[PDB]
Amino acid sequence: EATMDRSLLQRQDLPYRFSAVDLDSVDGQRHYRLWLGRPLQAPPAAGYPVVWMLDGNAAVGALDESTLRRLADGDAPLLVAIGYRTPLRIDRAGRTFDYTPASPGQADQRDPLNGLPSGGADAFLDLLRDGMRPAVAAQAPLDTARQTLWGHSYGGLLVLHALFTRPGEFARYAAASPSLWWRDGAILGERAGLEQRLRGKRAELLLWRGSAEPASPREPGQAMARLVDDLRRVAGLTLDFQPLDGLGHGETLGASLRLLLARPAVE
Ligand SMILES: C#CCNC(=O)[C@H](CNC(=O)[C@H](CNC(=O)CNC(=O)c1cccc(O)c1O)NC(=O)c1cccc(O)c1O)NC(=O)c1cccc(O)c1O
Ligand SMILES: [Fe+3]
Repeated sequence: EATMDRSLLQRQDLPYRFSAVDLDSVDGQRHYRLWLGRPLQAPPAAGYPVVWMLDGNAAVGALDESTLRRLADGDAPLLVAIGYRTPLRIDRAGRTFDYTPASPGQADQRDPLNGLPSGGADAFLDLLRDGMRPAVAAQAPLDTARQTLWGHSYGGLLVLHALFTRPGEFARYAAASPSLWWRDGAILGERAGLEQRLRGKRAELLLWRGSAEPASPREPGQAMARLVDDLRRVAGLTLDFQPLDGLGHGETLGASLRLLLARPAVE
């Protein structure tokens, strides 16, 4: 419903400069703009570490000047906000499709919330690998062993799908207020076999949830607590759950992103 925040983009007085890289989905239906924030600092020998953010029209709006100045500590990351070509802060249709996994059973697969087409998670993650990273790498040197993937809500659902089904693409996975309720907890089933799929890899998972969030949009915290308890047991996986006192669902997006970017950079 609301406009995105372009102010940051056209600014010049910070230690980051932002440029756009455009791509379409393979099926031609969805239209992306990746906003690349490049440190003024020269790349490390092995390339910049990279932080990929879903809901990027929104994520750019949540990159504050204070955070951006501190990120320039001599090992600054490349920031890649994966947005949609639209004025809006949020792209309902695109994001609903791109960030939800397929539910094998269903023919026309439709979001149980807003009824839009869903189930494009794997196509999206494939496009990240096969089209986005190629384009981003051409603009700046990347350290592909030091990559972070962040998302909020359905974006967090996506992030969990990536870790659970295709672990090791990213070093750090960061899921804020992941929509665990989706399809009566369907994402929770995808976690079966994770330890086996993680063999020979090490990965970090950061989770957030706000104290004021309901269990779904229509027993708060139970699902998350059980997921955390389970994942704590997984060899190779470092888990950090951070509850956010005083926040509801919408507000955890910005909070998680600011807190993520304040963390130590990935090894
Ligand atoms: C328009 C649009 C698409 N974007 C959003 O809805 C985002 C991010 N939300 C999500 O990605 C999903 C998916 N949301 C949508 O696709 C659009 N929302 C709705 O259709 C909706 C329907 C019934 C009740 C709701 O609260 C809804 O948001 N929401 C949830 O998982 C959710 C979880 C706990 C509590 C909630 O209120 C949640 O919304 N939500 C917000 O920014 C938000 C802001 C203030 C208050 C809110 O409740 C918000 O959801
Ligand atoms: Fe909501």
